[PDB]
Amino acid sequence: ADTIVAVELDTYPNTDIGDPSYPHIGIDIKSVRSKKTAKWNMQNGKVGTAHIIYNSVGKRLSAVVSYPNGDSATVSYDVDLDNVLPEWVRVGLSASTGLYKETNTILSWSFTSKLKSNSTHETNALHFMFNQFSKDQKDLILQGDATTGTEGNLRLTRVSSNGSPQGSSVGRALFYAPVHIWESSAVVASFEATFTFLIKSPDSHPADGIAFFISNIDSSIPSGSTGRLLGLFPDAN
Amino acid sequence: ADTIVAVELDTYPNTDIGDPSYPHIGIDIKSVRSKKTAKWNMQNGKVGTAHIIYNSVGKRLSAVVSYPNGDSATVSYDVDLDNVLPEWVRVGLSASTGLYKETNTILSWSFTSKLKSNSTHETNALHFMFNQFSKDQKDLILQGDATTGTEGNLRLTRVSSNGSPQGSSVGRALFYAPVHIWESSAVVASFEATFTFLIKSPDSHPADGIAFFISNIDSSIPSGSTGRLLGLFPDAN
Amino acid sequence: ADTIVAVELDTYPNTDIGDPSYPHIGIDIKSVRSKKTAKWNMQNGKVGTAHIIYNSVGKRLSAVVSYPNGDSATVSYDVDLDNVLPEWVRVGLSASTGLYKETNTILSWSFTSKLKSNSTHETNALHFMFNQFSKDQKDLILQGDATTGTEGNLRLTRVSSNGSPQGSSVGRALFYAPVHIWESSAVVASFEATFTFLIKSPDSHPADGIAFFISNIDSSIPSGSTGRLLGLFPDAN
Amino acid sequence: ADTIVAVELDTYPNTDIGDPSYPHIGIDIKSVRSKKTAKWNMQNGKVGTAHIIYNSVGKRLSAVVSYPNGDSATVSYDVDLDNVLPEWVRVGLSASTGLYKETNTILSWSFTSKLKSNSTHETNALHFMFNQFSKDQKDLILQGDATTGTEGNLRLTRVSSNGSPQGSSVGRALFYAPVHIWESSAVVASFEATFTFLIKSPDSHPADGIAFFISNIDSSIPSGSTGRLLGLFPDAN
Ligand SMILES: [Ca+2]
Ligand SMILES: [Ca+2]
Ligand SMILES: [Ca+2]
Ligand SMILES: [Ca+2]
Ligand SMILES: [Cl-]
Ligand SMILES: [Cl-]
Ligand SMILES: [Cl-]
Ligand SMILES: [Cl-]
Ligand SMILES: [Cl-]
Ligand SMILES: [Cl-]
Ligand SMILES: [Cl-]
Ligand SMILES: [Cl-]
Ligand SMILES: [Mn+2]
Ligand SMILES: [Mn+2]
Ligand SMILES: [Mn+2]
Ligand SMILES: [Mn+2]
Repeated sequence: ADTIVAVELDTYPNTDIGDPSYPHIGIDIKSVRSKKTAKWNMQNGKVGTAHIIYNSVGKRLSAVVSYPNGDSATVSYDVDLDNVLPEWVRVGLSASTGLYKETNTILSWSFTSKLKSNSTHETNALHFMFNQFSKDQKDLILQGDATTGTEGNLRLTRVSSNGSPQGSSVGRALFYAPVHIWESSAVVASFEATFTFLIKSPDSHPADGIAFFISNIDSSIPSGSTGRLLGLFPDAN
Repeated sequence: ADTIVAVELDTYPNTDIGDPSYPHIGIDIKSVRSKKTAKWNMQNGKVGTAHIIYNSVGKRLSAVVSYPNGDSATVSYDVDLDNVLPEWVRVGLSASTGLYKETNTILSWSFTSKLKSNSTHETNALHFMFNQFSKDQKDLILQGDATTGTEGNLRLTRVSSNGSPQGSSVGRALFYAPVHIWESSAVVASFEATFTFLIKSPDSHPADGIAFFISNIDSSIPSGSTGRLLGLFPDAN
Repeated sequence: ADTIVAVELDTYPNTDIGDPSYPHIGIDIKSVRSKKTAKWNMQNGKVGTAHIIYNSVGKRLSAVVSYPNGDSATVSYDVDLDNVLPEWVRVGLSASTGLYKETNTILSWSFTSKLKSNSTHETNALHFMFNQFSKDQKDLILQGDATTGTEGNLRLTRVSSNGSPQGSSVGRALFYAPVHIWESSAVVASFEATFTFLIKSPDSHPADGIAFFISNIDSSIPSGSTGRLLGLFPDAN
Repeated sequence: ADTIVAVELDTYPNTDIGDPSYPHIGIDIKSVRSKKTAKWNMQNGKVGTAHIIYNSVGKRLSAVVSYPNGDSATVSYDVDLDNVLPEWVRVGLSASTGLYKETNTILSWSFTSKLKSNSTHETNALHFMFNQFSKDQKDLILQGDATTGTEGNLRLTRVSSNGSPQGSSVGRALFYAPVHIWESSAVVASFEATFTFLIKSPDSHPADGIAFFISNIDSSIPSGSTGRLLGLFPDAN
């Protein structure tokens, strides 16, 4: 039903729905079966940064994930998003835990979108930055198990009062205002997103991952989308 | 009911509710009776620019209105907005026509708000810019007679198919996302707004003006607020 | 001697040094013989906009040139600039006239460069914007025939007191501060440049073009670089 | 000789040249004898943040200094800088140690200046941000004892190989490009600066302080300006 473009930080290989056989970062165009992936060493308990970049000129969606020691994974995919997404969208973050589990903690999130016309100067633009999340975060739409705490963090999936990640959890956070991410007459339609995160588990394996996504304005968690579907897709096709 | 902080571009003197006896720009703190005003030469049919600036350090709300020939009016008012506004707000533009009339055309509007904590780097932030308005402007909430056209403009009050401003009109446009404009622990809470406008009339006098405003999230046009109340206040007190 | 990376707006085909046989936009990596070109309809006497975009993740230098009626040309080239440029650079604009001539007028120019480390937040950054040039432009280094006028424009090549472009002219403008455009540990090193321009001629054909370029800090106009070498290269190899 | 506007973080009271009898933050208009001060609790060994704000509309130079525990000092001064400074300037940071000493370590520094004309959109602008300083910092001019290290910091005054601050030291760092901080036709000329710092001493008292300053482009350390003159002024008048 929904239309999804996503960058996934996938901690758990589900090798029978196309995942490679290692943790990986991927670009998802209307399917959980990534159009392109790269091997990712998730560092348990450390704070990672993800950077996502697209412009309508180069037409290349790119995504790098790094940790402070310097190890990083990158994935790029050539795609014209004018042909995938509706003109108006909501942008958001998603995360899942299923049979295996992890914290899906967001410490900060920023986004910029710009439409530059022909036309001579300038420009429609939207920019937000969160370095601290609050308990009543009025410019965020929280779906499912997602919560904003008193500790300044966004917590996408269930965590218990002792700091333990729960299994079978799904949560999303979407920015409140719709975003105008393309316009047929824009000479440049570009966007960038950045988020920092803390994934930790005392579990045999961490699962399932975190994703930045762009969707139709009325997007909601699809029925049965915990575990490997990352709160983004109603099936694995 | 609503809480209003506003900068008004007041084209029409209503001298029995406190207006000075000339067109004027003013700072409105919870009353249409400006806390401070300056004389303003509105230039019929020309494109003006208004710039509005506040920070929580200097605690001074300032506002300059200029035209291309260089003539400008400025007004400043010392005020601590932490003590006036709720923490979460919506920001918007308002305009009125009553017995006399004018176009209240907005050609562009931009806003930035930032919260900088102690704490060491950075920062919550919100920035939007509109240089072109569209027919279905999904990130704006249009109240009353306000319309976005096919001509890339925001039209706050009624205009007829021949380009004639109608009397007794009220319209507002508010940005879709709530804004976090103060937080007790922010070392700096600042905001800036800019808009461009075209006020024109073949009328004996233009009325009633345009305002940039900040309000509670659930703000709506008060009953009977056309003419001199500028779509902001339910009375003249 | 110098190291050059450039986007050229080439108005004049020199078909024996590799130009295609039409006006074209191109990406120049250490040679006037573009690595990649696209056909460009230069609109005599109209104000064009050029947008140039690169990031170290997608590793794709892209460049679109448009006019208000909407016609635009785009060119993209995959290149890792970490392997071409020195770490510290100056950025600038260049233009030429030779046997044929044109105005090479710049009406505005903006640039942003960012280095984002691993590392967790943020960032080294440089941003400038010129919408008005002044007679004594202290943050620009003017080379050759380039002048800043009283009319708010940057004029790269010779124009006479009657507004006529002179032949055999070369001029460049470089931003005063060196720019740190890559750093081996930056997870993201990106840059964007935008300029607007007015190319006009009553000449049998316009020549020779305008270029945005990045060079070593001590870059200067190479000996004999008028006409087809665009003030960038000491030869045509 | 030089023209100085400064915000000083003054750790050491020199009560016979006008200092109050406590550590203080102050606004300096062409004199070390501050036009306005506020009491400042310098927290030995902690990372402080200073924020400096001015606009040509409100005409109020403001400055807050904070630490992570939340304690902050603020000082504001009404002044029209169009009447104090030359149009073109350099911006910088200064620090001193004399008979008593301290580290004057800068961990980050950012600056934005904007000129908005009448005129309708936009704008000349300059923005830099340093979160990491490098050993060969080509966009900074280092004066006196100031050094940039391998540890990513700017070190304004002498420190010895064991990490001990030396007495009688003076150092400054100025951004490489001149800045156009006012223009008589700008409807808005505004600026903001932010820096973070680490002042530490095992000394009977810390001295002498750190300052952000704006000066003529050709500004240099005045003869005999260590200790209480903070590297800014040739005398105490
Ligand atoms: Ca998976
Ligand atoms: Ca009135
Ligand atoms: Ca050529
Ligand atoms: Ca002192
Ligand atoms: Cl599975
Ligand atoms: Cl399925
Ligand atoms: Cl009345
Ligand atoms: Cl009333
Ligand atoms: Cl030739
Ligand atoms: Cl040659
Ligand atoms: Cl003394
Ligand atoms: Cl003295
Ligand atoms: Mn996957
Ligand atoms: Mn009034
Ligand atoms: Mn060519
Ligand atoms: Mn002092």
